[PDB]
Amino acid sequence: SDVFHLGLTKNDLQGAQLAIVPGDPERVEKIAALMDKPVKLASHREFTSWRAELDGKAVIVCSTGIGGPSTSIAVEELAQLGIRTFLRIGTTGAIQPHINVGDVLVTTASVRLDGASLHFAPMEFPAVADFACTTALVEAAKSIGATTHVGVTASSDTFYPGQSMEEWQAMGVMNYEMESATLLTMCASQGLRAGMVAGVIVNRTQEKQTESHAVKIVVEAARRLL
Amino acid sequence: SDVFHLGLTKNDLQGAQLAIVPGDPERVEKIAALMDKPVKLASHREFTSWRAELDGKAVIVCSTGIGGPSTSIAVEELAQLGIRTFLRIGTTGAIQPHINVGDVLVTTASVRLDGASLHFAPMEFPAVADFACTTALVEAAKSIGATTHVGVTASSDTFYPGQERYDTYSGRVVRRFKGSMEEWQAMGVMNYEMESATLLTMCASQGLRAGMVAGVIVNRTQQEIPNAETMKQTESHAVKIVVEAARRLL
Amino acid sequence: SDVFHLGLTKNDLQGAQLAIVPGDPERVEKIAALMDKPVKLASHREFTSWRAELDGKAVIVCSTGIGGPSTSIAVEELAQLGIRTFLRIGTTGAIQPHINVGDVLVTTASVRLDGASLHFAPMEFPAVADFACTTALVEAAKSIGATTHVGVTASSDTFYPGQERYDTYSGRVVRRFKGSMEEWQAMGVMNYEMESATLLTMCASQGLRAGMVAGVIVNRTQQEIPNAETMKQTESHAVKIVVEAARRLL
Amino acid sequence: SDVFHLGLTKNDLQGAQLAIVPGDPERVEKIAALMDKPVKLASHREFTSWRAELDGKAVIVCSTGIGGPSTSIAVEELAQLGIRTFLRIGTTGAIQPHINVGDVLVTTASVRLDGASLHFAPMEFPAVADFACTTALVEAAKSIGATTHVGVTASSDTFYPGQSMEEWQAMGVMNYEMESATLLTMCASQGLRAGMVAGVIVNRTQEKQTESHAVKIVVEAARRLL
Amino acid sequence: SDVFHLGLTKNDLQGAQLAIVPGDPERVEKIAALMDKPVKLASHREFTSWRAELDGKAVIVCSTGIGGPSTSIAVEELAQLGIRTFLRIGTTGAIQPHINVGDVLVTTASVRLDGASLHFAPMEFPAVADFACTTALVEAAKSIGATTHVGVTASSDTFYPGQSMEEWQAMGVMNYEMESATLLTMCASQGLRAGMVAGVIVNRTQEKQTESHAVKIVVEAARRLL
Amino acid sequence: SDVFHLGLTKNDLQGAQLAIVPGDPERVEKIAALMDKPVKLASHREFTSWRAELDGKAVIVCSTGIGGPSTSIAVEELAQLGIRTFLRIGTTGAIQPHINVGDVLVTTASVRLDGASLHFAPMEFPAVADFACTTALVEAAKSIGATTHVGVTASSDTFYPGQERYDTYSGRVVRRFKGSMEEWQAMGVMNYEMESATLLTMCASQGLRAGMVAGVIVNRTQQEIPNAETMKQTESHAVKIVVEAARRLL
Repeated sequence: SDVFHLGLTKNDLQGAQLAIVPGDPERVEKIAALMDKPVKLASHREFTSWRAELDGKAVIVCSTGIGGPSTSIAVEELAQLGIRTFLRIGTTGAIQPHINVGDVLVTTASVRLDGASLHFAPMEFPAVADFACTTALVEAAKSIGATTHVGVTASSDTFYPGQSMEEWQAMGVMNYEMESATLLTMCASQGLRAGMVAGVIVNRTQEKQTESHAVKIVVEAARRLL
Repeated sequence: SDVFHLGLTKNDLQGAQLAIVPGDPERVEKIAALMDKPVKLASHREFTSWRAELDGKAVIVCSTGIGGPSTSIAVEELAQLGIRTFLRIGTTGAIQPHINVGDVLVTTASVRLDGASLHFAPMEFPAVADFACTTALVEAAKSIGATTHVGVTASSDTFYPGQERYDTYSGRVVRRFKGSMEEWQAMGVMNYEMESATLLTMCASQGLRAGMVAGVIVNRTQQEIPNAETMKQTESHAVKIVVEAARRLL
Repeated sequence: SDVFHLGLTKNDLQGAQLAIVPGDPERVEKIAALMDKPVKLASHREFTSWRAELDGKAVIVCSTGIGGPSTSIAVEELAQLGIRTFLRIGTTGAIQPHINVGDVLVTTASVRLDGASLHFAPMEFPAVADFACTTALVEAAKSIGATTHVGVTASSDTFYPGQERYDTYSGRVVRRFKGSMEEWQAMGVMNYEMESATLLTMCASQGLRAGMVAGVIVNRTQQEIPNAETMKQTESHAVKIVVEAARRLL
Repeated sequence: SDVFHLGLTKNDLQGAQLAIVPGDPERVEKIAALMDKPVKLASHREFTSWRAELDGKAVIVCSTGIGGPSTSIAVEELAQLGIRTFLRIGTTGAIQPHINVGDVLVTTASVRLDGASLHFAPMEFPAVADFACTTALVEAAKSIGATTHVGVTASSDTFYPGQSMEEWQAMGVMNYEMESATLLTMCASQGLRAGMVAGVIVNRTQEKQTESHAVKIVVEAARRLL
Repeated sequence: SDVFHLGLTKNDLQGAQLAIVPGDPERVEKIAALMDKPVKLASHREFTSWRAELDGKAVIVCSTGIGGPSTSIAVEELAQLGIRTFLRIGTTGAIQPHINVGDVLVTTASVRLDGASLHFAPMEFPAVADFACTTALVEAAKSIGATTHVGVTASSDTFYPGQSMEEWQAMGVMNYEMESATLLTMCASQGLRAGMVAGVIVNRTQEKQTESHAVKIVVEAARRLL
Repeated sequence: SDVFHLGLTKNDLQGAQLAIVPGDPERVEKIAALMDKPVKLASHREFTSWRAELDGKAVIVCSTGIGGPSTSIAVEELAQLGIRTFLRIGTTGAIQPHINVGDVLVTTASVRLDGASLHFAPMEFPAVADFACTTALVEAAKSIGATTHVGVTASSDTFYPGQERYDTYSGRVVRRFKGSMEEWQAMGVMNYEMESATLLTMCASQGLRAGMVAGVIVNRTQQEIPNAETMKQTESHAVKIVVEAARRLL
């Protein structure tokens, strides 16, 4: 293999320059299934990867595992293999009263409450998404009639956030997860494009289906970015 | 007046909800002139305000002065007066060799090398621009055929050591900033300026929309010096872009 | 199940109070096999759990996955299920030239270059191993004739820049970590890994016992590359040591 | 011009080595009017400068604008032009019960709650005034019969301090403003002399006139420092 | 003298490679008295040193004075003279309800609430004891039938801790003192072995004698480490 | 006694409200002797206290020992006993080439490279000397014809790495302090010592007056070594200055 963890060679990518990077292998398979010529490439620890095609161009789908640290390995190794654009899709709760289950969130930038982002840039540097990617996600969401919110996501290392959430709600933060701060910071500080979308599956308060549409949205955004 | 510094009442704004906010008072009238019915509202310190009209809606142009503390005052008072969308327009130097004089920069987020932003959100919070504003600015730039770069800006509380300038009285840069420019360059940072960390952080954390566009009038990494029109044509283009963006945000 | 991620109920553990926690699911069965009545309990994500029996007491083997966030989930859920003693077993590279492939490392405490540990204790708190666990591991290593090094490990939230690797896409390491490896080497740090700061800090601050042992399978400061058995014999020995240590902690 | 912002040349200074640096142009004019041969030199953005003379020696008066960032530009550029001693005068409130409106405060050092000071020295370094300048301000205040307090000032970036004031009161802090931390730190860490004086115009509680005497005090201190 | 503060030469040590480092000269004398051929070597400021012998090998006993700063001088200068292993003994209170007056505490690592430790390693580095030393202290305590607790100690610069203790109690911290963080960090980050033991003399709540046995324990641990 | 460490009662001080506080017990009697009716009060650890009389007022001389933690104990107990003015007297090395052996340093404020000061005020607070004390010390120095430097001192929790000394067992200085001496030199810092950050911060934040004077007895940036009287004449002069300053503060 060309890389330490993923079990992949450059040849495996067949010229791919974009990867979709969800957290788990189950989601990887569902995403790959939406595209042309899906082929499972490798599976080692947290990192299960598939190849597929959009408009005749190769695309990779690879799981990141849980948290910034695992994510940082997947993204670096995929970059080593030639990937220059990364789209993450997740499912999350929301912390704003006006956000409804089933809505789609596109992250412009993340609150850096993680540890791994600091390994790429000092805290002053913004965990900001690439403009082309963010645009493609919003456009894709619009094209399937999704109700979309665009804004800030809080990103931390703990499943049980905080070490405060009312503080983030008052500051307009949309939702919480664990990987976006690392992904966005490591890409924005290294000449790689990244975007982030999530389907809302819970909230206090707010009238697989949700995961399904978020998955379709990330694939259609990928198409626009080739 | 209704606010401590701007010397404006709410009625002066005539229901305006978008402001264009350049740094320099001198540039205010020029921007207001591109629009309908330019009218000078007030002038106190470096806070010069004009009102104008765009597609039948009232718009404000108001200078911020230099630095985050001055900017925070302007922004907070304007927000008190009902402004909900802020478009920063500037001229700037670049720190990337491939960015040319005459190019336009649209900022998605800023490195927070300032102090005032910290009064609005902890450092972990991103100094991020509003998506609609950024989109409007990018589309307005495209509309006039400008060569546009979209990305990160470094926002510093100083013009000199925080921008790692050594051509100074002391010739010294404190440890924090020694080698910092090369690091920001490697991280793809486009340019330095002094106000956006405050503007973007306070807006993003307070339910307000903000964006920023700037024309490149110099590039310290290029040997060639800026043409005689070191500013003008580029300043004019940036102003055209910001007004056209505002038109899409009304 | 009784826990969010592991898919285990308390009864599955059969009163087990010690867990061996490797990183890689692949390594779980191999460890369980050294003991009595290996039985696969569950498998979800990178959390593969087996139960086994040692001297008539139930023992758990459960993978943590990569990094502190994954590890914290495994440890907290295992603790919810009654585990009070955690033995981490791994294979690792070394950063000291005198530490050889095939050697065994037992960690007394870790440098906290991660984020998840901070959710359990402020940075001032030491990522320290339990004395009984460390003693058990050191004695088990001695028992099989292993060449053993006992000391500090650096626990990083990244595999690449936090371990000051330059053979990367960007070839860049952020200021914080530039020259960091040479500093850790001078301070007598044995090796890098990615999970122990979280494991040790959360256990030491929550009344739980933890220790960590690892077999050296590579040394980036030595020119000679690891023998064809770059892992195997050493991986096998480390597993033997961790099981023998567990026997003394039951 | 010899400098990026102020619109001045070395020749404009006519050998001046001391500058008085208030915040606003109105105050600049009032200060210049107290001295001999006042001449307005330039006005660009926040920076309005005059030249004048004390005891036959040139002195500059130049506004700084609001906050450490603007102040840092004025001070650096004036240093480039040959200024080696800087005196700031302001008007402020007080936070100690024994300080009366009309009293004069001379700052020995400032609490560094700003951002710009960090661009000159790490937080451990004291934002301390020069001894000669502090002495000259106290002596000048005494010479006009002013009631004077000498001590610590809290200096921050916000008009609305804090991001606590009871904490500063309990620690003996006299008053609050926005520029002294930057001024004092950038001078004390760069071989420049600086001093700071302010007239008290409000307080809970404590029996243009106040601005007037503070202005006269800074001018008479300047005379002693030539 | 070979060193700046201690008033000692290499020759004075007669090949000693281990030092016992209590806080005060009174304790130094008591420790030396337990060993063979005790000889007082020097006394300068906080640093009173004796030489003695265990199993025919020279050992040094030297007071550190109060706090990390004084301790850091004693340890460095003794290292310069050839000492490679350092054992501290103290007497302290305890903050855990199950710890009884008269019990012995062996410190595995310290909470770094001091200033001097940062002069040797950044905060992320653990203030951890050497395994051989910790083992020798536990074994020595066992050999005289002492009730022993092994774990974490909080170490700060103030006699009056905090600038919170319930926080440390909840985290399992055994006790508080002022020197261990510096000692352990400076040794663990510089290739020197160090251990720490203390006799419990007070606690809420928990059924010279205590100092006496802790002193005997450190001497018997020293013997095991030669 | 009324205090935990000094072994003094309030009556021992006889209403004294000024203390001279050298580091070394050895130097206490010598200072007390310059004044009227030197009387040894007590001696515990490195806390030797004498009482004396100056112009008919009781004055205390009491050693602090080495470092901020020891100093904080002495200062807080002395303040408990009614001392409101503290004058630190020391001998020191310089780090500026133009500062000569025999010169006198009066400290306006200190760089806080210690830990104990942080228990009294956050780092943002200045370790600043009282104006009356500093004035008294500067005038007393002038009175005896001393060559005097007035300015910033760096106050470190260590003698070795915090003063960037490499002539040590390890020969290593941690990143924080690598290149730090050259930085303090460029910033005009006069010298290093180990007690003033604590002394000045605790006094300035607690309504107490403090100042510090020191005689230069060595300069590590000069090739020439200090004369045989490497200390004496200079130590004597510094003591004369501190007593004369105290006379003006009574």
